[PDB]
Amino acid sequence: KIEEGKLVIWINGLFGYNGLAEVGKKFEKDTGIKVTVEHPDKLEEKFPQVAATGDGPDIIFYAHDRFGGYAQSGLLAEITPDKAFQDKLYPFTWDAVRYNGKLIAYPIAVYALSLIYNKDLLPNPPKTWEEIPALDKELKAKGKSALMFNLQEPYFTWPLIAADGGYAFKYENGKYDIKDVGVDNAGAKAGLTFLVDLIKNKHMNADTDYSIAEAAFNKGETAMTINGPWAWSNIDTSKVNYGVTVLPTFKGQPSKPFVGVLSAGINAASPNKELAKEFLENYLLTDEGLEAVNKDKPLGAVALKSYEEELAKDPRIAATMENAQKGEIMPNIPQMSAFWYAVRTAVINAASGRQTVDEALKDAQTRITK
Repeated sequence: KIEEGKLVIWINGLFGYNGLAEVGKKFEKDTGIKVTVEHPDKLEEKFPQVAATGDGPDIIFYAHDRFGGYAQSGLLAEITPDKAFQDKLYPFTWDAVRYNGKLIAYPIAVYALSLIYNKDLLPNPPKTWEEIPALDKELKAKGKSALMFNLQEPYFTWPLIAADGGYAFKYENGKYDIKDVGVDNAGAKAGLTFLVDLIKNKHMNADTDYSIAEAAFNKGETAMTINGPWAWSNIDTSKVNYGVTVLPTFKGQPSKPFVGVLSAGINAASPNKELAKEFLENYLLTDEGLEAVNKDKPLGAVALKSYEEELAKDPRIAATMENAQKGEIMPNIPQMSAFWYAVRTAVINAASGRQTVDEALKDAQTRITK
């Protein structure tokens, strides 16, 4: 039986748990209720096991995807924020924590890819994907490349494939329709064709992965890369003066990166649901609460409007939120498993020449809607 009268919180060690513990100390000073923060190893596997038996922490911090299967198994309590509180967070973040039409977690941090560029090689980054080939030719005259990013994972190539019309699943009535998949439509084909053309024209290499691109950008060999907030800390500022901006448009449409959110859910078996709501809404999700966590380990962009407006003074964060608002919420349904593997295979096969773009996407589409 989860202990009544206190709050136990589980979060991954990658986040600012020491800072969250500080918010917990404030809560105890105001209410007399003790808050304990833990970061167990293999948390994503441990929570489902303990919660299934009605045990575990009162609050669990994870990724919203994010397949609805903590929610699918009913491990999370439906949350009850009033309208005044809902108005305090960006609308799209609430969509990220809704499963089958019901809110099952509080959005904390917001993640989306952005365009990272070297200010010394490219003082003015391209606003369009279409101008990259010409830019690469000019930079290659100096032994540099225009753009290098991970082409092995769909997460990184999706922004371009979705720009002119591609999408995972149609979202209607706070619910995903697995019968309407947008992987082989005109937009997706146009985007993947452009990516493949970049490779056939030698502007990019099909074998480029995360580490190769990161090293290239860090050594000043490439003018641009595409990555998320998690990568900023590893950029070699002793060699590179970088900027972060909105992703380029394709066919005049904004690139649409998948948008993810760090979410805080309440254990369906907790006898402290009201205390948990009080802590999350009135302590953590306040300018003071987020700052405490942020000062420990930066969150990047956040769902709370008032604090994001403050954080946005950092152009890298401003860019992250701009791309997030133009992006596609990452679906949290079980069918997403099929999407990731099918699209990964399609992009790899199209880039390698093993399959044409049209056939690669048709096969992925057919596999997903199976």
